[PDB]
Amino acid sequence: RNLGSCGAEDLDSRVHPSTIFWPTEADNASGVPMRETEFCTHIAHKRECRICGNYNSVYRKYGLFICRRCFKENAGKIGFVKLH
Amino acid sequence: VHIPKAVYKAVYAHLYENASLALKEYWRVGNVPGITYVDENGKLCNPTYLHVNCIMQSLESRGVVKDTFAWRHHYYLLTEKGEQFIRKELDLTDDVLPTPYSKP
Amino acid sequence: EPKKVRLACLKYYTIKGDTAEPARHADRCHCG
Amino acid sequence: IVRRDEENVYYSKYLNDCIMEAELHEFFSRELVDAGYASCSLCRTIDSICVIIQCAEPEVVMGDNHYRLHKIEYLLAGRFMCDPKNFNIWVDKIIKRGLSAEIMVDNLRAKLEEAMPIRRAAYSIIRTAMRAGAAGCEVIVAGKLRANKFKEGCLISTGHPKRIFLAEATRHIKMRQGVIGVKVRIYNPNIRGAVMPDKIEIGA
Amino acid sequence: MHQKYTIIVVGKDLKLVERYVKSIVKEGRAFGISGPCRAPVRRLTITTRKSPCGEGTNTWHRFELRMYKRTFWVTCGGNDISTILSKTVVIPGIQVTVEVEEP
RNA sequence: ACGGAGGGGUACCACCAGACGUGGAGUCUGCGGCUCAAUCUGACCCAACGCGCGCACCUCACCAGGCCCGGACGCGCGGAGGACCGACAGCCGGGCGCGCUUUCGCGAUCGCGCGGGCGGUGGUGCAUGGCCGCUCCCAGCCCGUGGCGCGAGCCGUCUGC
RNA sequence: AGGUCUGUGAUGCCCUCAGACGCCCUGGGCCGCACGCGCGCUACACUGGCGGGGCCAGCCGGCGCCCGCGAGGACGCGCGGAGCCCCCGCCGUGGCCGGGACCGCGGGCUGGAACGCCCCCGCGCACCAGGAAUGUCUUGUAGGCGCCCGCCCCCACCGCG
Ligand SMILES: [Zn+2]
Repeated sequence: RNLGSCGAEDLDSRVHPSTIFWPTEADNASGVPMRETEFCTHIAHKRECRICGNYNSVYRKYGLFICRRCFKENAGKIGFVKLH
Repeated sequence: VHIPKAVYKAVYAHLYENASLALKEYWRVGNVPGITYVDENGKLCNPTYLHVNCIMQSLESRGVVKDTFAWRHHYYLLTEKGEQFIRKELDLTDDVLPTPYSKP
Repeated sequence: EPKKVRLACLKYYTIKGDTAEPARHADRCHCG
Repeated sequence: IVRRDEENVYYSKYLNDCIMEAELHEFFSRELVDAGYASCSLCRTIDSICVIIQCAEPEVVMGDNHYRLHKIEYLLAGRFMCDPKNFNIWVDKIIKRGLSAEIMVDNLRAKLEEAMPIRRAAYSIIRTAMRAGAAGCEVIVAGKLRANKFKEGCLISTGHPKRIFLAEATRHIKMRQGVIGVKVRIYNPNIRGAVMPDKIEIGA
Repeated sequence: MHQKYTIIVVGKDLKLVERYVKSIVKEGRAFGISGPCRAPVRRLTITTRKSPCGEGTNTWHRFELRMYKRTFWVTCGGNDISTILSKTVVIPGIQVTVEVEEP
């Protein structure tokens, strides 16, 4: 299909090549381009606790990215202290 | 699955030189920022996560290295059997020794 | 699920080792 | 008068390094248990971090001329993407092992997995602590055997003084029948020469 | 020579962060290092349910982490980069008490 | 332990004296019931029902349909005289070399079976650890020596202020 | 035998494992409605509604110019805080200028994609202080008034303050 296409009059409607605004969160995977054609073509953020691979109930405040449940266990070492 | 030989050799060399692979738990599309390879590409091209993950699994299952997982990062370490096997695939001689033995 | 045939020495498009060649429409190795 | 997004880098730079550490604690606990690791730290150097550790058996952690320690040294570098060589771990030693909860709990866990039952191990541990100058210990073992506790002397369990004097630890044991939850708590009222409140003296 | 350099101290614990400045000012006894500005405390706050399953009376943990910081921009170019290293060595080694120098 | 038994005390999660309210309407939300292919599930007096930290796709288990092996490691048989893997063009397909119809390409990264895995928001919270809730917005709980009882137990640990 | 195996490289035993409960892609659903109630929000007006004006907070905090009625939009740089309330007028006991549910054209924002959210013109539902019953509260307290954070591509009648 590399030697085919649509009408020119329709091509004017092509989506603006301006890069998409829906990226994927990387806490720290090199951004690089059969089943490969659509293994995970759908693009969406996948923010998740950097401890447990769980995408539910994650704090993004201050750039933590820690599950609320897994927060209590490590809070003591992380520095947070329970007073007042 | 059809993993290139250049990737095999690159990973082996990186392992022996560093004695340590610090890998991330991933299974989607994406290349590794560390190890690298060149196949008439003009610029060293990095490997894909699926390839290296399968290679690491095979190696560890064969008893060449051991691992810890911590959280979100497979840490690997090659055993004596490791040094005794990579040197063969890199086609090395017993005299050579991993870098870390040389005052890190 | 396409099938395959046992390979034969047909690439010899000549009559005495004359290397004639290095099929419906045209096509090149790979897609280009 | 001042801009609030400049100091945000310094504030956010200090917080990242805090988490950078806890992962170290977890990893050491999963790896250098053999040497009974206790705790770690950090000291952001010019081009690296001067992490020092505390393990009761210093010899086990390091290898021939610290060879395995060197091995570990490179590993961390790639994980944090720091330059090797600049990494400079340090190794320390703990003197009063009968005053730390974690080494005792790890030894006790290993002993339990040596087929020996709870009673002997718990009494060995409490004897080891008391003979090491401790006001008291408390061993709790919970699992498929309920809760069978053992205790010797006086402990406090409420108030601000608890977090500084009392030191607790916990573990999990994967046994064929299930899981054996085990924890330990030690109350040393002479830590670092700190005066416990409502502790008075009068002279002649 | 002269660089209009700056000194910044960042940390969490009030005890060390207050003791360390005393040593610094000792070391700057003769180089003119003076009082530090003490910024308002950056009291970070987080709240969370105490129950992993959300049963019973709704209760809430309240953890907070403060970020004390002090600044000794006094040196500026008053000192040379030669002893700016000397400034950074005679000072005590505290395990966690991050610092950074900029002009 | 209980008592529509007595005596001492105590508390705006009890009352006296007051205040402000809800239940009456419209509406946000959750909970049962009905409906659908599905309307995913946990909890039901205090001690379930803006609570399991904001559901167009993911979140997501549920319904209609479709790609891939991403089957480690050992043993037996086969394999470069060719193991496995991709593709321009035309049709059917929501689309994909998904399938078919011709014919090119790639080369051991293996293929079949037997052992043996990894994985899984699948089940039992009446198999368990950990963490919370409640008893508890309480004032109570026990040790060594000694004494009393065959003994379970009692005194210590108070019918005073 | 309160809740949690559906928070986790926490886990025993069961069930699934090449037409998959694995991982991924396109759609739909979790919002669907004769009805019962639980925490809340808006009101039933003159101790008030509308217009113009003056003005002071704290957890803390980002602004200029130009188009557009408004929501919003193109540029360029580091700079900065409210409702109640007080003053002057209109309305004049009429379900009326109280009330803003519901509905019809239209203009914009996020996003690959509106079923999501804002602004403008028009229509203007019940509601005349709420039965049996029931909840909370003693000083900067109840009550009234507004302002920031959380999850968040957009949105707060919610929760923490
Ligand atoms: Zn977590």
